[PDB]
Amino acid sequence: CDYPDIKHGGLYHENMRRPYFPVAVGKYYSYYCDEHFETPSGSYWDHIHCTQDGWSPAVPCLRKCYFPYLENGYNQNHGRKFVQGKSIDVACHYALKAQTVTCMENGWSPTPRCI
Amino acid sequence: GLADALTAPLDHKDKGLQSLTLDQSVRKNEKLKLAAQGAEKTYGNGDSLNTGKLKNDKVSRFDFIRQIEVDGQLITLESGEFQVYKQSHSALTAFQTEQIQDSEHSGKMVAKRQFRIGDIAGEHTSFDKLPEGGRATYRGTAFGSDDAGGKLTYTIDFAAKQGNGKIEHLKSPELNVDLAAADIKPDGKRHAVISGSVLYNQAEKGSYSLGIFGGKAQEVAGSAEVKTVNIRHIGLAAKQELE
Repeated sequence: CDYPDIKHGGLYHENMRRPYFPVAVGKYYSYYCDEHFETPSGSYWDHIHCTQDGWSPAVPCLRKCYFPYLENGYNQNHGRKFVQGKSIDVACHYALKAQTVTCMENGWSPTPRCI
Repeated sequence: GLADALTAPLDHKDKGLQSLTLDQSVRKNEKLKLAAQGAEKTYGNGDSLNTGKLKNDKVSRFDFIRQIEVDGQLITLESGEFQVYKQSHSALTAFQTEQIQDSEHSGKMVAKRQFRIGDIAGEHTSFDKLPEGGRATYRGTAFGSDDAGGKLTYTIDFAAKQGNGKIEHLKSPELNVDLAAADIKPDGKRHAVISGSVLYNQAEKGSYSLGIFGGKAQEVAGSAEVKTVNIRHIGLAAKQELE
């Protein structure tokens, strides 16, 4: 495994470790995820492992989307935290060209808003 | 001098290390609230931390809160205890998580204990300016979750440019490992570093990294990540006796 490129995060003590890549299988290092990102463990940091099939997890950092307050809609999901890939409906008081919103790598798509 | 370091500013008669830049302790756009002994300050990615006020060769403790500004509102992401071990030419920080943000609701905190090593800074020793022969032996402290009684012993052979150490007296047996022989390499800035494997029972359980500090490589500081039957992080700090 060569030095891990980690989208939306990175390895800890990067510069102490960098000089020793590529590394052998069985190796694993503590890494962190960027703001609006979390590891599959739920934390913003976990450990990445060097496996026959490359680095694992394959997606070390995932976007979390926070469900915003709906000015003119029902706020049952207000403050709720969702992981990259989920879709939801907006029970608007108003509306969304339009109605379902998904947590994308760049955030909510489309923007969850009534009117 | 807890409530000092947070309020008092760096004047420099203070014993070193005097300053410590917070990079891995605080994310880009996040805030780290430290408090202790009637004092309180906020940081601060890149912000400095007055360590000259803290005691040497000991762990300084502070209360902490990790937040993030979401729509003109600060949201707590984690809270617990912030630890700081200072030496003369080096120092490092650790985080003892006591509570983390709920996985479902942002505004609900959950009790979760996690320990990790943050920053590892100081007066980096130039790889190109390391001694040329001889062996320096470093004695110091190894600290993990709920345990700062660990003993660190590390030897460096400047001729072979290799290092090897040992961890002892940690309440958790699985943490008293050996720091296998590792090669000293130059940093991206040409700072002397050392990374190798960690062993328990003649068995690879993880890795460790050390930075060499002081113009005469008087100290070594870093961390170890050990696989146990329950992965644990260990803070490492050792120094070679003064002349």
